[PDB]
Amino acid sequence: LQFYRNLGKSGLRVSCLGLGTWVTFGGQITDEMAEHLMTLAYDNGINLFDTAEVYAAGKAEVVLGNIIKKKGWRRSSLVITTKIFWGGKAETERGLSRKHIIEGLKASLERLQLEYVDVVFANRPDPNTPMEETVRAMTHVINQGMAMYWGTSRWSSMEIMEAYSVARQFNLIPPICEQAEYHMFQREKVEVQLPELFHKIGVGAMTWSPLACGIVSGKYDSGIPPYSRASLKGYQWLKDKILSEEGRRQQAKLKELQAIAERLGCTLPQLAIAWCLRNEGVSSVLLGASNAEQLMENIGAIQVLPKLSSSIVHEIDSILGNKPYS
Amino acid sequence: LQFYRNLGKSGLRVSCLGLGTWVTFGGQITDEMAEHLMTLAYDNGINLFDTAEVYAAGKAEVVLGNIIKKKGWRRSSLVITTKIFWGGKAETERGLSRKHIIEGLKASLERLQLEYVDVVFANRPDPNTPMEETVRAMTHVINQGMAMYWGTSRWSSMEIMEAYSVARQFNLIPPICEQAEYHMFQREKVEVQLPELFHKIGVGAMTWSPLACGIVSGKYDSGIPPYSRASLKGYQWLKDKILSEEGRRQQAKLKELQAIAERLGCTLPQLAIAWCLRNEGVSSVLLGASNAEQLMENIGAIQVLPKLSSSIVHEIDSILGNKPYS
Amino acid sequence: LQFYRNLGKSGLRVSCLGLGTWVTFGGQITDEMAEHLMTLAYDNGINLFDTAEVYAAGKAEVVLGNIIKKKGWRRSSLVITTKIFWGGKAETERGLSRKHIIEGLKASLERLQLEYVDVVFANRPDPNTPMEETVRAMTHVINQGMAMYWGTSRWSSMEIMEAYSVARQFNLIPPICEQAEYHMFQREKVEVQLPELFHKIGVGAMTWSPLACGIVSGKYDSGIPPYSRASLKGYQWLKDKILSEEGRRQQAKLKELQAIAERLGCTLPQLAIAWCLRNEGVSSVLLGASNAEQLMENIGAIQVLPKLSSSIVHEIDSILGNKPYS
Amino acid sequence: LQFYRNLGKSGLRVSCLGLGTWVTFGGQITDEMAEHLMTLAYDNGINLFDTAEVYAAGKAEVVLGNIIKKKGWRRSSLVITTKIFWGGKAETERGLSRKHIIEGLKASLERLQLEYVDVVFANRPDPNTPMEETVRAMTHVINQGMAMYWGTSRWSSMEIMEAYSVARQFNLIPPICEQAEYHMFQREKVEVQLPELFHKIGVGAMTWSPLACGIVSGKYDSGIPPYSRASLKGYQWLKDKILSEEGRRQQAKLKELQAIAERLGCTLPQLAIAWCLRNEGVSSVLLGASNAEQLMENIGAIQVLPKLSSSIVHEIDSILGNKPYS
Amino acid sequence: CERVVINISGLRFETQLKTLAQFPETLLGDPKKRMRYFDPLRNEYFFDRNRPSFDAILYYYQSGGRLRRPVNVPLDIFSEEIRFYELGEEAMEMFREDEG
Amino acid sequence: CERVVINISGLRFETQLKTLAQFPETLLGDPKKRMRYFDPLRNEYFFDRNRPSFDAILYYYQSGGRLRRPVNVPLDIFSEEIRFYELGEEAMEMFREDEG
Ligand SMILES: NC(=O)c1ccc[n+]([C@@H]2O[C@H](COP(=O)([O-])OP(=O)(O)OC[C@H]3O[C@@H](n4cnc5c(N)ncnc54)[C@H](OP(=O)(O)O)[C@@H]3O)[C@@H](O)[C@H]2O)c1
Ligand SMILES: NC(=O)c1ccc[n+]([C@@H]2O[C@H](COP(=O)([O-])OP(=O)(O)OC[C@H]3O[C@@H](n4cnc5c(N)ncnc54)[C@H](OP(=O)(O)O)[C@@H]3O)[C@@H](O)[C@H]2O)c1
Ligand SMILES: NC(=O)c1ccc[n+]([C@@H]2O[C@H](COP(=O)([O-])OP(=O)(O)OC[C@H]3O[C@@H](n4cnc5c(N)ncnc54)[C@H](OP(=O)(O)O)[C@@H]3O)[C@@H](O)[C@H]2O)c1
Ligand SMILES: NC(=O)c1ccc[n+]([C@@H]2O[C@H](COP(=O)([O-])OP(=O)(O)OC[C@H]3O[C@@H](n4cnc5c(N)ncnc54)[C@H](OP(=O)(O)O)[C@@H]3O)[C@@H](O)[C@H]2O)c1
Repeated sequence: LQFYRNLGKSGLRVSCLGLGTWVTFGGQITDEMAEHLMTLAYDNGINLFDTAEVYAAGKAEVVLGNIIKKKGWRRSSLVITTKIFWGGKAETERGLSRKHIIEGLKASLERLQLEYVDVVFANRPDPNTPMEETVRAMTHVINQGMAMYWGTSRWSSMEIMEAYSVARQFNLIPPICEQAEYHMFQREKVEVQLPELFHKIGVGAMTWSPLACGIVSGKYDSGIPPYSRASLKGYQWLKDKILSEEGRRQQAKLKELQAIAERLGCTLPQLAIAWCLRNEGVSSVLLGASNAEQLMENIGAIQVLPKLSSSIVHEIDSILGNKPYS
Repeated sequence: LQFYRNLGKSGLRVSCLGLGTWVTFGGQITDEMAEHLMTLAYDNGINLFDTAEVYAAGKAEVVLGNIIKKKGWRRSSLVITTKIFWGGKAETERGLSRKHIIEGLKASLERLQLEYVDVVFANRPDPNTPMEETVRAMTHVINQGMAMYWGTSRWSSMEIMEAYSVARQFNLIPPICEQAEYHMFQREKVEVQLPELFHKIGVGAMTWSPLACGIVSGKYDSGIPPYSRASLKGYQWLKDKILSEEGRRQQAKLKELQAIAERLGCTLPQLAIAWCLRNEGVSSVLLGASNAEQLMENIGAIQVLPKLSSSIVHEIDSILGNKPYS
Repeated sequence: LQFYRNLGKSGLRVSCLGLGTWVTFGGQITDEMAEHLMTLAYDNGINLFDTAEVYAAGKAEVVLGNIIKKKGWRRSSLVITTKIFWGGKAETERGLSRKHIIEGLKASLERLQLEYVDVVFANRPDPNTPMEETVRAMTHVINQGMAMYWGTSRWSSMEIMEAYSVARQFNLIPPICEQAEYHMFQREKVEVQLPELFHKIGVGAMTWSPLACGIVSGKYDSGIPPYSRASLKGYQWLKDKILSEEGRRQQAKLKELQAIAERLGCTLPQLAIAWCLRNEGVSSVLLGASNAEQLMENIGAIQVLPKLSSSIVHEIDSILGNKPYS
Repeated sequence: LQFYRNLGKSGLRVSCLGLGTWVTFGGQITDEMAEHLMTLAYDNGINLFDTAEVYAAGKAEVVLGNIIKKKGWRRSSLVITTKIFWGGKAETERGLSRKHIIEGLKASLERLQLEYVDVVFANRPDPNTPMEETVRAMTHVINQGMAMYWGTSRWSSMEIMEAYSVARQFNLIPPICEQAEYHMFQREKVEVQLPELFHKIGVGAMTWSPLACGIVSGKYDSGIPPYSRASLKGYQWLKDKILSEEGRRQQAKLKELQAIAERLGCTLPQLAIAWCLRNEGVSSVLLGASNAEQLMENIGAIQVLPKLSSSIVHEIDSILGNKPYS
Repeated sequence: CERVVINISGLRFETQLKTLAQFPETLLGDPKKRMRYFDPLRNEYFFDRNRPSFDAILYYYQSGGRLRRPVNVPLDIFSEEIRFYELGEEAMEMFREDEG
Repeated sequence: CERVVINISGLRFETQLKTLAQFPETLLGDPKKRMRYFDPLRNEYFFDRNRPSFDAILYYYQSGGRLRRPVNVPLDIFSEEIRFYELGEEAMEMFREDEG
């Protein structure tokens, strides 16, 4: 219903859909396609773009930056986010140390050709860095105006709570968002744990891989299509997942879901994506797309949102049989 | 009596009269007239100039900046204020989010061709932004030296108190001023609520629209004069107010007040404006003016201030019949 | 005994003697003389130079800056201090408001052609500015690296304590020094009140006008010598003091002191100056000088310091008859 | 076993071995040799380089900086540290005063041609500077991004605890490391006192002079070899130590240790160095080297680390007879 | 609901503003009356008074009217406080009778 | 182990989260029940209630179940608190009997 919504309880407004750059920008697709994908997303209202120093070893950040600088869009109208953790082969180029967070974000900002990002995320937890150091660094880069806000990714509730806790302890800035995986086959965290952090400390959820890397699109029904992500070099892990006993069990479930899809008159993707936004707990879902078609199809999920009756949901819960117990 | 007075309990000294730029700068009047208006105000002692990113979609800020840069006045002798809230058509270009306050003030500062403003105001309250975020952003722009102080506008007492409260909670800087509407037909807030915040937390009042947009000048007695604000394109709302049942009731009251005006030997405007400053609760009143004549007339209100005996006041209270109950 | 000593309990080391620029730099004496005076003082170990935005309407600051830039001395070897309060004819160009402290110090720093000063002082108290605002501004300019430390001047103990108190309250930086008047005819504050603040909160005293503007030199015995400060245009106030009933009473006392002076084999000036440093409560005494001779004579006070036996002191106390009761 | 390890409990990862620049860079050895030494160390995994404003009166810092700028290594892959305390002949150019720490580090950073250092150390304690001033300055230079972290050197436990304590008191940044002397003939502090600070407040130890300035290499057995440090001009103090009653007692003990050395098939140096890392209490040991041979030999200590059985240790304890009582 | 902080000689008490509004005539319930003891620097009302007594003075409002004298507080002292805080003659007597 | 802060009318109490998890049905031990009193600004749970009583209410959890009424706290008052904090009818009676 509401296309834009507050990211968590922060004042930052984001579209319920955002466009990510993992695997595609500076990698799988071309710069012309990247440009096209972003322009489409932009003109269609999406103001959220997510990237990360690790994507295509910095290249994704370069491409995204170029597109922004080329289309000359107003910075105040974009919400750019980037993740930090893996920024190099050297010992000190990974982690959430004050040294890496500063150098890391600086490097990214340079690549993006931007003075700052709207939200910087810890790409994953760092057992080798004291929480205080990490929150102090995040709070530092924000005061230096290199970021507007910060957030976590792949952190447990306790970990997020620890961060929040430390911030209050030392009067630093708490995280405003957790970037978590969410799709019909990965629901536990977003559906059970995060809503509590949302109500308690206002942390919102920005979910990723709505189509479980393309899997929920059903295109892996008869196997590994040529030019699909599972086919790409360096993604054997994905291929392997798809062709596993568990992988197959899912695909099988897709067939059934597909039914509900045609019934409501929309593609399976649109169903899954809209399925992700069904609950106000999710502030925004990051989309992935290698084609302009894939993107436009996905954006359609919004129209599907009104049709998601409580019955339709219960039905999907049934076919999935994985509804987590609160 | 005292031409300059502390804005609230802060150390910032302001003239009891200031010149605003709403509707006129970069809009209704010309740059030559704007220049003339400011020079007059300046040479007559006024050091307070108020503007806002929203006025004439940034243009007011450009004109005001140009005049300052042209007259080469010493920055240390001017007290420039600007308001932030509506800075663009994009979702993220409105509100009191950290993103908008920073970008917003930055944009304004650029337009004004100034390194900072003396006071930055939240143009109105923002239900979509946590108070902590807002106070943290205000406190940030001040430490970055983009502003000397910050203040609120159109905020309820509770809201101002919340801001103050949060600042003490996190050791940030409290607001020093509330820019509220005040004229003979809008007295409740300034006369009842703000004096409490002034005594309790030192927040001062900088009131606007002393002539209720020209209405208290009486010029709308026989109707909508050509070239008057109510006549301007885009001000149907004002015209409508003027020509309403309530609008007329006021005008009628003006006639009577006019009597007291001639009696004390000054124009009705001077009476209303001086009426606004009668109580030390008000630190400064922002004037509006499209003519050099209108301005010089208005500045005369100061001479009228001594004549405002307790009787004269009680008399006006009578004809108005709207004295708020404390 | 110890030529350098900690300014208060701070880590800042200063010579017990410093050279000020009131009345002389950019005013009474010439730039060539100013240069000569500073070079002498420097080569003789003095690292403390005091000035103020108000001295010669900024000119003193220009001259001092030029000398520093010309002699190419290492900045890390100089301790420059400047006072802020009276920086202009405009309403907002005076006081201890955040606006003035920032603009004021910035202006001074520009004039001095320096990136920062070692210590910035509030030239006098400001009843129109909340202490919190003032301490916050001082603390701001130090974090911006425009000053190393800050201090007060002509503030009462209670006032200094209030400042210290507010700093601890909001975790800001307390003042480290009070620049107070001190000479044989002005002893109360430095001898009674400041030692308490020194022991309690570590605030040290940097005293001024050791020769009560030249008076303790005795040169006003027979009257107002030509080319003396009391003779200078704009110093009628001094002349008047010198030629007053009280003025004469002092001069008379000088004659007697002069005796003790010849007895210890040093000039009366050296006696008075050394008299000022007799107690470790005083960190440094700021000297004033219009001649290279006056300066070299004054510097001699140091040799006199060992001769100041408890008897010599008691004797002087007698002739003065103004020893304050603790 | 683990080549890289957290410096204390901070997130900063350092090699267990680092290369220092005392006596050699810009002094004893040549720039070509310095370059060679650093390149070797680098290519062999060492990311830690230690210097100090006092080394070769700034020259060491220049040489180290040049090498970094020449080899064009990525800054994010180096961990540079520098010590501050003795930076000049002037009174104010020494100590831990806010003035000196700022100016001092700035000077160093300039020499190194770097925007910041990873860790800045107080080279020794400063009885003339309040701890609060010092911690505030350290915390300042880190927020200014001139350093990532700070640490102490030659400070007593109580002193380090005081620093930590003050930081928590004023919500500043605590020290993360203490650079202490450690070798078979100097064990008390590192072996008894620091482990407590490590467990209690996470402060790690970065030890120096593993070969007691070359002494533990045994090369001083028959006397002072030509071109050895004890022979260098300005090191009579070292020569004297070596040729003292105590100096000899050590050398004598070396002979015995040498036995254990040949027994495990490694040089005495490698034994001593590896001996320093035997306990996880030590985060990194700073090496000293005038030859490329000396360096490569020393780096070999790592291979020796596995052979250090509890027996081998007890044996060494015996021959040394200086195991400190906890 | 907006909360208030009351500092009684260093001992800090906290309650919601409506809790105190439940008795508009008392000193703490009357904005105009408590205004004199507000500290803008700390955002709290300060009273240089008896610490032991205030426990009950505050419970009075939270309890809706219960005014019991802490077992460890003398009768003459606690009475003075009830008077100062301006609890009201009614509640005042009710206390008296519930006390003797 | 992650600790919790409970503010009872300005009086601050601190305990570990497992200590409160030892009685999952009580108000403080039940995440869903105490959630309503959490203050995000200060990271603590606030209760506008009786200060003297909470001492025991907390000791109850730390002691593993001991519920004694502070000598200086009336019987009718302390009983109300035990009820509010939802300690449970069992412990509730056990207290009753240990008290009369
Ligand atoms: N915070 C973290 O740790 C984290 C981790 C992972 C991702 N993320 C973020 O989340 C975003 C989510 O991206 P994702 O790749 O995971 O998303 P996804 O929705 O699971 O997968 C998108 C991929 O599936 C395929 N696809 C997309 N739409 C399709 C459609 N309508 N029909 C058929 N196939 C379609 C595309 O092409 P092919 O498969 O044909 O190439 C595309 O590459 C990323 O871009 C990144 O910004 C964050
Ligand atoms: N914080 C906020 O939300 C807020 C909101 C509104 C305004 N403000 C500020 O407050 C200032 C107050 O301005 P205002 O326009 O509201 O003021 P005002 O005093 O109510 O109205 C001024 C307008 O009335 C007419 N007028 C002025 N003097 C006159 C005279 N002596 N005789 C006859 N007509 C006269 C002028 O020309 P015409 O009518 O002939 O064109 C002028 O445009 C603004 O400039 C702005 O800076 C702030
Ligand atoms: N913080 C404040 O509010 C404040 C206020 C005042 C001053 N200060 C500082 O304190 C410093 C003290 O300066 P001051 O002028 O007050 O000092 P002073 O020692 O009282 O007087 C110095 C003046 O007396 C004369 N004189 C100096 N040495 C002499 C000697 N040996 N024999 C005879 N006459 C001699 C000089 O020439 P003539 O008299 O012949 O011209 C000189 O101008 C200033 O420069 C300023 O930096 C601070
Ligand atoms: N924080 C502080 O106060 C502090 C104080 C001192 C040092 N440090 C740091 O700690 C580092 C440690 O350096 P250091 O000089 O004390 O170390 P060291 O290991 O005690 O001595 C190194 C010196 O011994 C000789 N040497 C090295 N390896 C040898 C080998 N394998 N065989 C024979 N002789 C060998 C070298 O040449 P020659 O003897 O032949 O010239 C070299 O100059 C310094 O560079 C500095 O960065 C810090």
